Amino acid sequence: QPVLTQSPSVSGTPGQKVTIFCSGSSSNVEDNSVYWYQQFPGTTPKVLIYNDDRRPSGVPDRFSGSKSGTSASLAISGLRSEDEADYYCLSWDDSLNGWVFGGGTKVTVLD
Amino acid sequence: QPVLTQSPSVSGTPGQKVTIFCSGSSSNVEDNSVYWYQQFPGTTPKVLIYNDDRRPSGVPDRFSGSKSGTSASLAISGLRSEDEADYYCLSWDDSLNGWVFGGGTKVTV
Ligand SMILES: CN1/C(=C/C=C/c2cc[n+](CCCS(=O)(=O)O)c3ccccc23)C(C)(C)c2ccccc21
Repeated sequence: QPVLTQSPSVSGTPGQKVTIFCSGSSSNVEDNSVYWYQQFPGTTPKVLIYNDDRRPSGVPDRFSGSKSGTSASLAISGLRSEDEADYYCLSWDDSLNGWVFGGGTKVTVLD
Repeated sequence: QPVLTQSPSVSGTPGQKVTIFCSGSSSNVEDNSVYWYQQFPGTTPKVLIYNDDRRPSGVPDRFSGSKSGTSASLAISGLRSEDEADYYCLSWDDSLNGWVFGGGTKVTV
């Protein structure tokens, strides 16, 4: 099982602001840099957020990240159809001494 | 076992320029971004290199990374007892559809 907890699936319509969550513990999320990535089926992930809240140049400005204690979050401010994908969080874990991951949150853009 | 190949260890003495190697395949190292991190004992890892050869701000120009074909390397110019950590490469792998890692190169000064 993934050591970090993400809700498996979220829906929304274009334009809606949706935030997804990544819950960990004192020995991971709380403690350590959190990274988020976006994965479409069959292709290489795109890093959306590194070091908790930093957005690479080239990632659309509607994506932002932050960390509140044992919980990290990724906000998508104005969902687009092209945002339908699987979103993962990860960080180092002090107690397992290696990388830990959420199980991914699949975002569906409806209408 | 780690999918990328690294020397399990590499001893050295202050002053000299060491090089850590990381070999993989066309579906990982060649076709994907390589990252390097450094892990001191009981300390959170620091990324020294992203996208093959770029340094995060706050990382001494004295680490450099690069790659050719299916292998990557991190050159540590001008050692220090401070640089005594375990150094790791990683990248996405298209064939496994997942992340792959080197086994780490424990540097000794
Ligand atoms: C540790 N780690 C990872 C780190 C990724 C780090 C960074 C990814 C992208 N940028 C680019 C932003 C600058 S720019 O490109 O906008 O100029 C960075 C910049 C500075 C430091 C780190 C990064 C990934 C790869 C997430 C990963 C995956 C699996 C396990 C571990 C693991």
